Amino acid sequence: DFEEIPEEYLQ
Amino acid sequence: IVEGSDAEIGMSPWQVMLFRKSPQELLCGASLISDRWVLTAAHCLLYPPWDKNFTENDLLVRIGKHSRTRYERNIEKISMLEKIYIHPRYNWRENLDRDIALMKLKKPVAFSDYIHPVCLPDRETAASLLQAGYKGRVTGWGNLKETGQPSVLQVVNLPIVERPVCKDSTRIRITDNMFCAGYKPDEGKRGDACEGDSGGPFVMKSPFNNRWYQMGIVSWGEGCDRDGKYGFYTHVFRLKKWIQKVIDQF
Amino acid sequence: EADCGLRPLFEKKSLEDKTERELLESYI
Ligand SMILES: COc1ccc(C(=O)Nc2ccccn2)cc1
Ligand SMILES: *[C@@H]1O[C@H](CO)[C@@H](O)[C@H](O)[C@H]1NC(C)=O
Ligand code: NA
Ligand code: NA
Repeated sequence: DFEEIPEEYLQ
Repeated sequence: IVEGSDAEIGMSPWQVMLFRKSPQELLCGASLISDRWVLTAAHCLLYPPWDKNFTENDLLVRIGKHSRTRYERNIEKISMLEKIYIHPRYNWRENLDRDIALMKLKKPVAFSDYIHPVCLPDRETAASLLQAGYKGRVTGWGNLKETGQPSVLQVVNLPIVERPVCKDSTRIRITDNMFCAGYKPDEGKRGDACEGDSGGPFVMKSPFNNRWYQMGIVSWGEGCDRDGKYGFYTHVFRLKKWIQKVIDQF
Repeated sequence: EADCGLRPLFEKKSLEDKTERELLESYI
């Protein structure tokens, strides 16, 4: 459903 | 938001999306009150009946958004949480009394055309504007109907309702820390918050100084946009001493 | 903040959004 956000925000 | 319309670009630059990291999904709305503080409903973070008790690392906030689902490159900013603060007397057991929480961001967010804080009311602005019939504005990316989901941020303007009418619409015990808003069945016009809008702002534009103030937080409703029902909102001014205490201390 | 509640694309430019007048008209 949601576009993946940049990986930097998940680290 | 039910029976609202698409927001204009930059119409609600204090709007924040509370976003679950995994699975990636919308949890709630929220609002930007300074470069480091975000306001939301306590029940967005803590609701034991539903096994909800998020920690900081579970969540992100997305600021400057318009599209619900898109990653808005060069426009939105995504912030990590330093600390969650729930009102110590938030009543999740009964009626969501004092449904308010603050989130401190790890780093300040840069303001832009799309990102800007809302004011919190002073006693006088609250006394003047929190009157039955006076309209505020609710924004969010929640569902379009009770029983679907918007492409972009939705907006609806709704009148504050007389307290006896609020109380008489529900079996839930209504407190001074709540107000309700919405049209009456006979008023023709419609609109409400719905699932995913909670935690977002109910704002009013002061006619005295032409600034937007956050008078409410989308708190709860029995259904969405039902005739004879009203949406309930946390009374921000009534809880402002707690907000100030948290910000002053932390 | 000193600048709170004033939107860059609206109040700061003296542009009105499409429905803010509905709010003003209710403040009677
Ligand atoms: C005015 O604030 C709200 C907040 C939440 C809701 C809401 O999700 N209602 C709902 C959704 C599904 C089934 C029953 N009821 C409505 C108004
Ligand atoms: C929620 O989580 C925190 C930390 O894990 C915990 O200390 C707290 O007691 C929990 N609150 C409730 C009502 O379960
Ligand atoms: Na009642
Ligand atoms: Na209703």
